[PDB]
Amino acid sequence: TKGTSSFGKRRNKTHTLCRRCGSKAYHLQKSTCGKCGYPAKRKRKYNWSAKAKRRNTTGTGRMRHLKIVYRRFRHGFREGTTPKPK
Amino acid sequence: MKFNPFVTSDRSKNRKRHFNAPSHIRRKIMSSPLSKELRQKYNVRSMPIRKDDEVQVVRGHYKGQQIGKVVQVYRKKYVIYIERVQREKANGTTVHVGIHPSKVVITRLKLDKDRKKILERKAKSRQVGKEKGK
Amino acid sequence: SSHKTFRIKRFLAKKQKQNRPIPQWIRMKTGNKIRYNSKRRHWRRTKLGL
Amino acid sequence: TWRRWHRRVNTTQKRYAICSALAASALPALVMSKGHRIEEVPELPLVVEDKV
Amino acid sequence: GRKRPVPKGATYGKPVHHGVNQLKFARSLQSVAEERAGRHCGALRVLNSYWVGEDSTYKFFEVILIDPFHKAIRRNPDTQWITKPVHKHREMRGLTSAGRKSRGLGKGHKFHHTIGGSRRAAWRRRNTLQLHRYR
Amino acid sequence: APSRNGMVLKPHFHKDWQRRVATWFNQPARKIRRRKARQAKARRIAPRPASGPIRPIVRCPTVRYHTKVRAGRGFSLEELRVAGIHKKVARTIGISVDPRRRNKSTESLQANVQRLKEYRSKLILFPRKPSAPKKGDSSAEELKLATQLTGPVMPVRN
Amino acid sequence: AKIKARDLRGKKKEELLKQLDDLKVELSQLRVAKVTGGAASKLSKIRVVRKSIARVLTVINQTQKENLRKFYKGKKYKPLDLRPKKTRAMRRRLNKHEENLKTKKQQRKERLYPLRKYAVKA
RNA sequence: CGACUCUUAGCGGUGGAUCACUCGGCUCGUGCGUCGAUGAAGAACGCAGCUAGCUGCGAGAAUUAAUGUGAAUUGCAGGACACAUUGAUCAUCGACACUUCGAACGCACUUGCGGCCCCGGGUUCCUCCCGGGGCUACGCCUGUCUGAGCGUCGCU
RNA sequence: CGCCGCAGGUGCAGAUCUUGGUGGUAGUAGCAAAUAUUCAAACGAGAACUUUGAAGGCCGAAGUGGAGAAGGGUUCCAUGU
RNA sequence: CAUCUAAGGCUAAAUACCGGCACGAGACCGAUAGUCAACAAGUACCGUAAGGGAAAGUUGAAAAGAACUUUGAAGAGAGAG
RNA sequence: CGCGACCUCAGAUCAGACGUGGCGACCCGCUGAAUUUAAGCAUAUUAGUCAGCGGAGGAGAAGAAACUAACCAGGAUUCCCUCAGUAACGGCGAGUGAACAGGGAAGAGCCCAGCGCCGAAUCCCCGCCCCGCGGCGGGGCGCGGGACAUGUGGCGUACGG
Ligand SMILES: [Mg+2]
Ligand SMILES: [Mg+2]
Ligand SMILES: [Mg+2]
Ligand SMILES: [Mg+2]
Ligand SMILES: [Mg+2]
Ligand SMILES: [Mg+2]
Ligand SMILES: [Mg+2]
Ligand SMILES: [Mg+2]
Ligand SMILES: [Mg+2]
Ligand SMILES: [Mg+2]
Ligand SMILES: [Mg+2]
Ligand SMILES: [Mg+2]
Ligand SMILES: [Mg+2]
Ligand SMILES: [Mg+2]
Ligand SMILES: [Mg+2]
Ligand SMILES: [Mg+2]
Ligand SMILES: [Mg+2]
Ligand SMILES: [Mg+2]
Ligand SMILES: [Mg+2]
Ligand SMILES: [Mg+2]
Ligand SMILES: [Mg+2]
Ligand SMILES: [Mg+2]
Ligand SMILES: [Mg+2]
Ligand SMILES: [Mg+2]
Ligand SMILES: [Mg+2]
Ligand SMILES: [Mg+2]
Ligand SMILES: [Mg+2]
Ligand SMILES: [Mg+2]
Ligand SMILES: [Mg+2]
Ligand SMILES: [Mg+2]
Ligand SMILES: [Mg+2]
Ligand SMILES: [Mg+2]
Ligand SMILES: [Mg+2]
Ligand SMILES: [Mg+2]
Ligand SMILES: [Mg+2]
Ligand SMILES: [Zn+2]
Repeated sequence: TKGTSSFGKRRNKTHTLCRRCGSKAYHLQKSTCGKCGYPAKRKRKYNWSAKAKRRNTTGTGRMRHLKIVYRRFRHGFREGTTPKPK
Repeated sequence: MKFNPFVTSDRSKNRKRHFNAPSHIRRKIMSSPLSKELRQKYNVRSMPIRKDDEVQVVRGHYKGQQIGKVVQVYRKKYVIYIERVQREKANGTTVHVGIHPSKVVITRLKLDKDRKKILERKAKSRQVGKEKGK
Repeated sequence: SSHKTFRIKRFLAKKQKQNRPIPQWIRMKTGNKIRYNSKRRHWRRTKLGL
Repeated sequence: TWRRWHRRVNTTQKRYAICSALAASALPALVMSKGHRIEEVPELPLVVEDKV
Repeated sequence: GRKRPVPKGATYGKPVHHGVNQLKFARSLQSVAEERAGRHCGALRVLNSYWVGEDSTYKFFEVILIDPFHKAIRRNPDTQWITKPVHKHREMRGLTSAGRKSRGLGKGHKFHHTIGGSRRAAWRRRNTLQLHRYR
Repeated sequence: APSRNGMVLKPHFHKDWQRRVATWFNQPARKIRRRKARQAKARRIAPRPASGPIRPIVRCPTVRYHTKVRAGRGFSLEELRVAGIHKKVARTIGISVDPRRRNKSTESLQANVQRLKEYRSKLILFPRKPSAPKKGDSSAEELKLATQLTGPVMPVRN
Repeated sequence: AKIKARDLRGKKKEELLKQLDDLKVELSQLRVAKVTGGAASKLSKIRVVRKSIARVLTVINQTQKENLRKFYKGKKYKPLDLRPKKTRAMRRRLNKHEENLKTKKQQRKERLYPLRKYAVKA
């Protein structure tokens, strides 16, 4: 029966964690993430969902490299030099 | 009034800088005036508060001429703790009462190499200022 | 189930370590504003994502 | 943001208002009615030397 | 020409858009050939191309590519322009000779659609409501 | 629905105009930025005219404006040839050159070359080597008489 | 009783590794005391020893890196981590030499018709 | 007489309106206008003496170094720290370091399995076992080497 | 905050209006599927419900038994509240 | 008769900027408002998934956050401070 | 009946480089509706717009006439004012709709192929030596390799040479 009886039979997972983007949208049977499209080189992203775009845009994560790039830009990306020793 | 276009007069911004100030500029914020004798001995008016210098409270409940030595500079609460400025709580112990450094005057300076250097620098800039405005 | 992968077990390990009360000394910190762990999870009440 | 915040006034009307404002600043009744405490001012069209 | 990619020729809409056959791509076959050469060799820059043959079902074009990082190119002026970052993938932006022919660029009464740089540049300038400070 | 007398109005507001509305709140800032760029450019070309090269005398095309005279793009090659200025040296000494404009009348040609002669007479030429003057100009004429001109060079009047 | 990188830099590689090894042994004993009760003194020494391990390793890595930079100084090809790390785009730029070399035609134009300094009288 | 019920008021509750406050937004303007195979964005997992979250960081893990500053940090504890045989904290940040996925790169993954060259150990150098290190993706340019062709030829 | 001007996101009983709170209903419906509990003692402030012992019963091996797959993810196990 | 010389190429300035870095300002809003988010907010939670998405500010100048006595098993009270 | 030269191809974990992916407010190239309006509706309108795909930079694109004009002629592009709700398009209905001249902001011009002359005058790579590290360059040397006469470089481009 379509209601409570059929709810007991759901025990096989369709989706799983995705090694890219870490979301539980990795369709096991299709081997494709429904949020990022992992086997594709390009990230899945659509302009009809601005709310979804800002959930996973740049700046919502850590920006381990970009925050150092912003710091280094203020001094012209200098390398090979040190402050004058005391 | 203020003419620098890169300095803000916004109240919300100014309070944000004050309450989120790093510790190394909280030291400058927590400055106290020197006594009249000290302002005569060195050509400086104020000085950042120090752990071991002696001050007297001029405002509040603990007003008086008692020269109490500072025992703590608690920069997070923007207060300092003084020797005899303390209160007896319920259980029987005594605890220090935080006092803002702007409400005390430093009677004796805890002097060392760094304090002398800052005192000379402040006095020199003041003498440059008076010789410009003369 | 008893049969599990290493990635799933590592995921459950983090959730186990994360599901614990806040320390008592946190309440005494300056400007705490934290009363209790708002992210506490019970196995029967709220199920994990996976 | 396109609320039409600004208005344009005719140059002749703007010059008119300056003439009226200057003329009123020479009548002690009008300046006193603004509340400017001109009681010991030696002369309401107060002119001082160029040294100032 | 370009057959519209709709299932079973069904273009759900008004009859003016029911066309499936007899439709034409906005860009020439030479521009398509340059695009496929540039996309395959993403490390090279398309310069131009020319016609070398055709039959009923195929057209053949030869595309001139330049390695922007070869020393013979970078040490030579009058060709250093191709090495600049603003010149990567000209064929995907219609900046080659073949690609540009489809944009309606030109001087005079026949090319008013692209005054401003492009069709979209003209369309914006004409459909933008200049709401001044003093109206 | 129309009501009594009035105009038949056709407002062009059927096309989602609110996404493309150009406000002008940056107009005073743009005037300041343009003005500062003019002052910086004038300082960069220190004794040269601030407006730029001298432009020729030009008659407006159509029958509505042919009674009016304005400033063109540059002096024609025919003007430079009969005024004795090389077309590659004119641009270095502050003379605009328009190679694609031709002369149809000797009246306009003679008026423009007389303009070029007057400019060449008014021109102070600093020597390329300040210590060694070759053929530029007398030291007296450039010691203090050399000042930055403002406005158009010999403005075109009617 | 602490360890300073200022006086560590005179030490050779052999005794630097010995000092690192003693710190690692000390930290392993401090972890033993942590799980077997220990004391507040030994618990607070865990961070001090960990910082000392980081200090010794930093001096070791800096000395080796600055020796390799001296070694590859003036050679045609360097390891990628020894090359500059300006920006990916900035590394693709034409160098200062080929941004400044000009054609013989351009050189002849400037030799013959150079921009002059002039003023116009009113 | 009380109970009950209704009205009004005092007091007490329930509730969080109002007002006052505001380290937040929104809007406008300005100067810049900088990511990535030298491994980005993003994700995962870890890192504190007592630490779950936020924050910060990467096995050197709530940070190393350097420079500026100049006596703290602090919830508790511990311990430094002559502040001149150099210095707590904070800030800056140019040295060093930077786990696993990810364009993601040996092959593959809801698992796991290789190959090549070196080094160390059991071996007591020959190749088996163990550990370590460096390599091993696709396309493409210039050059190199090795080649294929009853392709066009020359000598034979 | 008053007065002279200026500018509005400027006045609520309704919209099966939005959000929050609270009543009567109302100590009301109800806590009735699968036969069933009782005695004594212990701990304990407190026992119809915990534990132990004694009875009387039920599942009756296609079990209310002993183990697994999927799924859950620490629910496992001691101690304490 | 007039005008230009296509089917090759480069080029700064004036121009654009609801993403980013760093600032300044406002006749704007003032916690049901203003961004969804003034707070551990794209968080808690929901859905297999694409995706959906909150509520939640205020002791006091200073914790000086009620020592101690007393009833109760405690919650909770009466004094005191 | 093998050895060479060239041509066209192939392999390599060959030596040295380069591309991928992200953000995407602004910009460029395509693809591209319908709700809506027409008081119905099919052309039309919405709209070359939403959604979709690709490609960049601090700006992008455009750009130095196969131009405008018809005048006593102007003179690259881009932006602003105006032309102008106009000329024109349109079940000539609803509706849509530029350009020139004029005034300003800015203003800057140029390079090849081809025709020709010049003993390939040209370029890349690899070593050795010296001067320097800063976006890896200079100077010299090599009967050192390769590219190139199926055309490199200098002069020279309609303003003529
Ligand atoms: Mg169904
Ligand atoms: Mg299935
Ligand atoms: Mg359940
Ligand atoms: Mg239609
Ligand atoms: Mg040439
Ligand atoms: Mg009452
Ligand atoms: Mg009440
Ligand atoms: Mg340090
Ligand atoms: Mg398997
Ligand atoms: Mg053969
Ligand atoms: Mg209202
Ligand atoms: Mg109301
Ligand atoms: Mg109401
Ligand atoms: Mg009403
Ligand atoms: Mg009942
Ligand atoms: Mg019952
Ligand atoms: Mg039975
Ligand atoms: Mg069973
Ligand atoms: Mg149990
Ligand atoms: Mg809100
Ligand atoms: Mg309120
Ligand atoms: Mg209770
Ligand atoms: Mg290789
Ligand atoms: Mg209709
Ligand atoms: Mg209708
Ligand atoms: Mg209809
Ligand atoms: Mg779109
Ligand atoms: Mg790309
Ligand atoms: Mg460009
Ligand atoms: Mg162009
Ligand atoms: Mg031309
Ligand atoms: Mg009109
Ligand atoms: Mg249209
Ligand atoms: Mg101008
Ligand atoms: Mg030639
Ligand atoms: Zn995914």
